[PDB]
Amino acid sequence: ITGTSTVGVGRGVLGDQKNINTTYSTYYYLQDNTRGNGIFTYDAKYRTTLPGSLWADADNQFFASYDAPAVDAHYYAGVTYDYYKNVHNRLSYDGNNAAIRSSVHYSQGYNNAFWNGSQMVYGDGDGQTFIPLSGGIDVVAHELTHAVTDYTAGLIYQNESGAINEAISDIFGTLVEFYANKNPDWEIGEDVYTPGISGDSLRSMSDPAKYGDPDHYSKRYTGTQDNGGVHINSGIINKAAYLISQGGTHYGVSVVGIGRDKLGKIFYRALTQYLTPTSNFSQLRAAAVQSATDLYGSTSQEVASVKQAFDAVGVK
Ligand SMILES: CC(C)C[C@H](NP(=O)(O)CNC(=O)OCc1ccccc1)C(=O)N[C@H](C(=O)O)C(C)(C)C
Ligand SMILES: [Ca+2]
Ligand SMILES: [Ca+2]
Ligand SMILES: [Ca+2]
Ligand SMILES: [Ca+2]
Ligand SMILES: [Zn+2]
Repeated sequence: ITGTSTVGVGRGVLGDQKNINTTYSTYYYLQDNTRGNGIFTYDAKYRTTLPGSLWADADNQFFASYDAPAVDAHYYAGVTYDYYKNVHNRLSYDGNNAAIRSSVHYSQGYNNAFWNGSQMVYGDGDGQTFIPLSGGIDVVAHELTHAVTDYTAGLIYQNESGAINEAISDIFGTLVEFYANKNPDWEIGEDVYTPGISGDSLRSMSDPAKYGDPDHYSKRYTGTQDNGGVHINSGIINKAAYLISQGGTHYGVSVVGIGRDKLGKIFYRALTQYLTPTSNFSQLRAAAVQSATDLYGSTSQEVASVKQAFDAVGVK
């Protein structure tokens, strides 16, 4: 909408106070004009029609329980925008400052979040499996990264390309979480998963097997569930990424870590310059090696470590 840029204040899903960029025109809307062509947050009102209504508030204060998922969807979209712009010189998901749209309060007791081809969508959770999913910065960044992937490599959402797609979203979800630097880790969704159980998460990049996901190509899933295991086989690539960044010895193969920033540069370049819609794991290895070669040189430690990491997870 047309209006003037304002700054509201509210509380997120975890009870933390934050400022948010709003727009005033009769109401205060969750419309942040400070980033690209805007970040817009909508109320789906427990229904499934999208996007719903642009979030309107009378007083620019967002402290109601009902407000919390909107505050976080809006704020964490801003953090994710900032990560891509400041770290990778990418302007929004399409590289041309496309408006970023999110809807919260999607459906009833909805234990998921997704990119629907055009916007981000967040359930509230059922209160047991999940609390409102926009409370997780890694979740918000995971979702926006699906848009980045779709506009770039275009990895088809099934089988190995789909597992790469998923891992890309977990990798950048995590790198955004580290960028914001509040309780960062290499787990996925820990801030919103199972409020009654401490110390768990949906997936682990550092040890995928802790939640039953494969950490080696010989353990890949080849059945039909989950689009051919896109959230399962992502563990193989997540583990490779974790090893590239942090190092370790895995099934007897030692990897020299090169740190998060270089992991991000290598994978961002692979995603945007080398991967294609049908890339498989072997082709991802080749894309990562080439990306590291471009950035650091063929004789570099960075190239050597990429090779070691893919060796460790059984991908040649
Ligand atoms: C980070 C996490 C909190 C949320 C994450 N959602 P997504 O974006 O990968 C789900 N997207 C999806 O299924 O794409 C289908 C589609 C395709 C095209 C248009 C619209 C929809 C996830 O990991 N979900 C898991 C699962 O769905 O298996 C879950 C529930 C954690 C077990
Ligand atoms: Ca209010
Ligand atoms: Ca965390
Ligand atoms: Ca995390
Ligand atoms: Ca938990
Ligand atoms: Zn995903």
